[PDB]
Amino acid sequence: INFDTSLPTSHTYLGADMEEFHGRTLHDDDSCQVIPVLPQVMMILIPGQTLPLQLFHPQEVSMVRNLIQKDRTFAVLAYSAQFGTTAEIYAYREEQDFGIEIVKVKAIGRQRFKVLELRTQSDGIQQAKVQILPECVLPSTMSAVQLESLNKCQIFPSSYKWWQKYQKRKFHCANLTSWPRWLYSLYDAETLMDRIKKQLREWDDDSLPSNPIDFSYRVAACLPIDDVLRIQLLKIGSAIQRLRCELDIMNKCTSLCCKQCQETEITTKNEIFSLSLCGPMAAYVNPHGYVHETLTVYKACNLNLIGRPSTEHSWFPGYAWTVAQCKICASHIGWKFTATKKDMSPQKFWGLTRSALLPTIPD
Amino acid sequence: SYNYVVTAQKPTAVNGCVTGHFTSAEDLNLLIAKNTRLEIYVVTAEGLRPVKEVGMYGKIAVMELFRPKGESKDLLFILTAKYNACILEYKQSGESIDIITRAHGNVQDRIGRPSETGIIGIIDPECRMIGLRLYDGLFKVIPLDRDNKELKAFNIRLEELHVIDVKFLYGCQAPTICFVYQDPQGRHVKTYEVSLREKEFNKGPWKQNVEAEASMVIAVPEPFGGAIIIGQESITYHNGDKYLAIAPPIIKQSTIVCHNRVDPNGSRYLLGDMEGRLFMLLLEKTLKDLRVELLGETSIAECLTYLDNGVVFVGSRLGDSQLVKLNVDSNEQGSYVVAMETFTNLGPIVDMCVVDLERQGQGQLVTCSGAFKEGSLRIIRNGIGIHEHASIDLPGIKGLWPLRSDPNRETDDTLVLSFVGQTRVLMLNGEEVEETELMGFVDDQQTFFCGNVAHQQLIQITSASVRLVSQEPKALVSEWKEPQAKNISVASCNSSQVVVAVGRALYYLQIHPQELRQISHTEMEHEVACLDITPLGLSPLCAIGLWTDISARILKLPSFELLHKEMLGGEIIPRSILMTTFESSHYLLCALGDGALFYFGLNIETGLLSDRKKVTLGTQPTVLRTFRSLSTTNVFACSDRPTVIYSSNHKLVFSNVNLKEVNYMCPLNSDGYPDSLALANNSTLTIGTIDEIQKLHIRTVPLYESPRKICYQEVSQCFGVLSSRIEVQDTTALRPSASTQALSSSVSSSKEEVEVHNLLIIDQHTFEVLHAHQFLQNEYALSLVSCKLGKDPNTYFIVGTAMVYPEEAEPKQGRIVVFQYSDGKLQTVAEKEVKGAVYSMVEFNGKLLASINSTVRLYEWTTEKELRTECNHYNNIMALYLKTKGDFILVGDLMRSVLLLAYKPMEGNFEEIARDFNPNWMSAVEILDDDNFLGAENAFNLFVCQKDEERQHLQEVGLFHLGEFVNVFCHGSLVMTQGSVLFGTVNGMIGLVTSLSESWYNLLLDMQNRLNKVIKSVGKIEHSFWRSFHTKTEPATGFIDGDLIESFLDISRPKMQEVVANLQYDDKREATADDLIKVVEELTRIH
Ligand SMILES: O=C1CC[C@H](N2Cc3c(OCc4ccc(CN5CCOCC5)cc4)cccc3C2=O)C(=O)N1
Ligand SMILES: [Zn+2]
Repeated sequence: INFDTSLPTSHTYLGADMEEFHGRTLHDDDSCQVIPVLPQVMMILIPGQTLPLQLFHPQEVSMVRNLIQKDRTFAVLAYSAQFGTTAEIYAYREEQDFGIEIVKVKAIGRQRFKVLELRTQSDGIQQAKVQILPECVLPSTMSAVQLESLNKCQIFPSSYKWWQKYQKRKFHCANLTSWPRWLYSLYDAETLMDRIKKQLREWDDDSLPSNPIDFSYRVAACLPIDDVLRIQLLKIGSAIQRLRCELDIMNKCTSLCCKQCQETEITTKNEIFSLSLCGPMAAYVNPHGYVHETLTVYKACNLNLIGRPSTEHSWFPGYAWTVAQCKICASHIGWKFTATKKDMSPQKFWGLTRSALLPTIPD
Repeated sequence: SYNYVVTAQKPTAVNGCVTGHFTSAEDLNLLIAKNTRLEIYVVTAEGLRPVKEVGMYGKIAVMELFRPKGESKDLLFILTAKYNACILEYKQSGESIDIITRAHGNVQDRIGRPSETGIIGIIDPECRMIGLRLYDGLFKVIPLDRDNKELKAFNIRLEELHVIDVKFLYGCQAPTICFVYQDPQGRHVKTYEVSLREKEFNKGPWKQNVEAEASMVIAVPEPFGGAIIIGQESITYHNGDKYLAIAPPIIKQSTIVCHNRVDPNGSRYLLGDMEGRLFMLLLEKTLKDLRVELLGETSIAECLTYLDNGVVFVGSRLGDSQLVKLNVDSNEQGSYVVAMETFTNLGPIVDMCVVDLERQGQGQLVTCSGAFKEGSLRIIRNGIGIHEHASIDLPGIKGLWPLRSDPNRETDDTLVLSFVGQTRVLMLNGEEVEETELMGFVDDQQTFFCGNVAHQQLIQITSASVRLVSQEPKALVSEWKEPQAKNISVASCNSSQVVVAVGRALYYLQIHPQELRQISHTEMEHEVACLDITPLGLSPLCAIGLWTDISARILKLPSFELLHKEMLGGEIIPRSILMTTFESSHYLLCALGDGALFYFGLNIETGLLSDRKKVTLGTQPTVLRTFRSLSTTNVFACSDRPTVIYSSNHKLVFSNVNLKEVNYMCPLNSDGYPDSLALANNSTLTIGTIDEIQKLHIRTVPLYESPRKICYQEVSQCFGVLSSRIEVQDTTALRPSASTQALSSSVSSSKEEVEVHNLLIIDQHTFEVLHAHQFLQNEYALSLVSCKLGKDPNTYFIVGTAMVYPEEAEPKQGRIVVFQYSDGKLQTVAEKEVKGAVYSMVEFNGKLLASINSTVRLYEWTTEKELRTECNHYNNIMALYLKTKGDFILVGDLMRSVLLLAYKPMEGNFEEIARDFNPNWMSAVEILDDDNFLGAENAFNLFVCQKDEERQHLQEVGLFHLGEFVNVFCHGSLVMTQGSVLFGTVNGMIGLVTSLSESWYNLLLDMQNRLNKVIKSVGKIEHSFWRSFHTKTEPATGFIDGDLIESFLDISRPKMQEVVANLQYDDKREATADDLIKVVEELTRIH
């Protein structure tokens, strides 16, 4: 591999001269907010997830332009709605080329919410009154039970033998409770994050968020799962339960299929790999403003390639895209990507669109 | 749901121990912290004199003594876990002791991340201020200006976000703090100075990359000054330009965790290992070097305190506390440690079970207690105890009588014992008992009564006759025989008045000098069974019980004419009858051969027996007997289940006596055994003192390894106990343990430190380890049950297990092993390999329910004697907890997610009924009933989910801050409100939960509030704050603090009257003090 893994996350295909905004707006826990709603966008946005957009209808063009002046956040509803996630605009681009109006933004999801009201304005744009959900944080399993003479030894110096000494040191006071160190380790953020980091290391070498919340929302976005589980993960407020649930998904779910036919194996977990710094999957907008969450894999099967390779609007610069569909039912599964220069590696790969996929556990 | 929580047994684990001059300046005190309790002793030569013990509405987290400028004696600073700060003073006002609160306030910050090294609290040696490291990036300071009664205080930002330990130093121009910290470079020590004047840190005297794993800090006193810093491998002194360092071989073994200063000088320190090593560290001199001696082995010390005279208090959390004696590096032997005294520490209670051990209808709790050598079973029994001073093997005793052989000594010197057709006399001189003759008393006849009588005489009443003997120059001075030489069948005598009875007839004699004169005669409608004639000089009546009409009766002074005549019912006869006086009233008691005891109020003038009540006390026949217990009379009911009978506010009480059967007893007041009892049974005479009130009594069984689960198999007359010893790799033991010291022994035939699991089999009566079965290499025993399955009559110990490898995070494999204990050994009756860890198991309607990772699985027991699956239930949680009631099943994970599954016999599988997911750490759960579920959850809380279409959500009906960490709940009760659930705890506190009717809940809730107005609270901490469910912080609900309620009885008579002022009460009307007294005393008798 020698492709610039940060080229994808900057979304150059939108144009690379966008006015940037120092991303920071965080509403108080359990507060209420009136935030506009992007029409025409159906996705379950995860905190931390970068969301690119292209907007045409002059009501959309207006209220974005307005948002640039005033707070920059908007609501991205998760549909049948009750729950959603805020998205802050961090880059703006006006464009009146070829005669016609376009606005291009790059938002980033920030905070989860509960919907309260949804008065849709006479301009045509919904305005959602919104309850900001708090992000449940619990202390260590040992914090309550801990011996006070053994408080002094809780911080350590920063290698599988290291994790045993960590487990022995951290959970020594498990002997006061009715369970072992190895059980308490299974609910330990740090142990759980490291275990997830090993499936992440084989997709591939980096630095990721220290925080259990942030980490958990980051890995949530890597998972090619259906819209209904995505919501199960989102509703889970505790980061520890989120990390365990993510470990489960990652171990159990191993094939991926055409959501429509229900029985045509497109690819496997073995093939998943990362060309984005974000991870193996990420949201990209197409020319018409349809967002696609596209999981990059090395090999795919039972896809037919129609049309001819094109570099036009390609989300991965250097690569050209060819449309791929399900051999059986014709469903647009994604795109085969192919190198334009003969020295690039990898030479080819498939980018498969999340909505068209369906993760399965075998037998 | 309406629950009542009460303490059965206060926490026993020590978590702080300080010395100083608290009670007087001239007294040396030892103060001890046991979570919410504060014990205060005075050190003596003889040992530790207890003085004042108090509770707090708080978990003691800091405890330091200090003496601010111009105070006669030391004041105590305490800070709780909820950030309740107080300054306390000891106040003796006359003959009463009180802990008054000089200052108090809550030192919490709204925004704050609590530090990873916990609360740290420190006072400078001038007593200008108190430092509190509560949160990262902050240092709270409370100045000790005497006007600061509200403990108003400022913060100072620290740069260093990861502080390990911290002290205040000695010998400085200004108050100066020294501390180890950690940044991404390494671990260093720094100092600042502290200006109250500026509310800011100035940079201070010195600094230093110290050892990777440095943890402790010690302020050296003023002869030198400076700071000692302990780690894993090193011990480092530090000062301005002076610096020493050592790394002796002797401590690189286990980490040092507690220290204490031996002399004000600072010459010597005591160091505390994590495994029991106790070291001295000597500062050799000026400051040349540091020597470190290894003194000996103690209980695993949480804290240490040198007391003077070479005595040391060892506070422990994992085993018993201790006083130990040190010796100087003596000419003949190296400095060594000796255990002087032991104090019980039940916790950690890791598991327990309730057993009716004595067969008496009286539960006994047996706990898995302690860790790592301090491991133990503890047998906790409720009752009145007997302090035994002498024992004598003499079988077949039928009666006891004390007697004064010398008429001008004020004290018993004789015990008389009757046997079948035979009388014996034991004389007493101090503690020397010798059988002897008593001239005038016959010895070839069975005595029915003897003792002192009026006009300087002794009387003996045999089956043959009524002999009467002179105190002086003993000889027979009188004898009374039955007209046709028939045997006296029943006897009863007092000061001046005999009433024998022959068959159906009964005569009535009186005692006058050198003559016993016959006064009455009479007949009786059936054969006579028992008599009493107790004065309440001479008694004007006589009680009887008879053989066929099965009836208790009163009679006249000489006539013998019926005065009340109550029928008692059934086919069994009376065995004893007793006219007695409790409180200031009069009663008649009467006992049946089947164990039943009936009592009646008595009228001495008329004879009217009133208000019959019944109670059943141990199915063998029951002899009743009067004794004195602190300027008042009780009754001792000798039976299967011996029992004392007192009267608390004009309603009688039946405190059971903590002994295997007593057949006869008498009081004994000798010079060597003053204010004592003589108890006899079938084989033994015992002499002892007796405790006034009931208490909990603790038998200890050391295992010298960690016990982990326990259950009782009644048929085998023994206990299953999962245990766990530590070996080190060769793999060899560190000490002999229960599992390596068993009679019989075994190891499972197959499919640096290491843990080795066993199933012990321990005798019910003797607690000998009979057998120790060792599980596989890498096998971790998790669950244990003792049950019968299917059509099989045999009873099995069943164990769930998991296979733990350090490579493997979630265990992929485990076993369900069925065992039979039949010979002295243990037979593996069946394995069952399973693709996961068996966290729990439970006997389920004659089948075996068992959690395996996320799966709940039901197994049936075949006639082929194998486990066969019926059904399964995959969950989205890990089934750590499993409890059932009938066909209902309760599942829980560690994160307070709970499910409610039901078995459906018609459908073959399990169905979900209800669920609740609410992220918090859960340590134990229990089924209160079909609808209600008790649980224990993070920051020492209890909580109750209730059951009651889209009503498969569980309503949260209960919340309460207990202040203890519950490991185990278990249904049972230690006495002979609805329901009883006992729980064991990490500090060895034991609690009981019961349920109330709404009416009672509402009353008692009102009364809590009335109580909280009236009762002084130590740190001036509000009871509501204390019991608030805390992590969120919400008021407690659906839980009555029974400890609070019970405290009503300890308040003064007017404070009661205040508490009940205009309180509506049912029967409503304006209630009295005595109305609530008898309610609260009804509530004490559930535990
Ligand atoms: O890596 C990838 C994988 C393929 C993916 N693409 C290309 C694409 C198209 O490609 C034709 C095309 C490309 C560009 C335009 C230009 N605009 C500007 C705005 O006004 C309308 C005209 C129009 C049509 C046409 C339709 C859909 C897609 C689509 O999903 C993608 O975007 N980047
Ligand atoms: Zn298809």
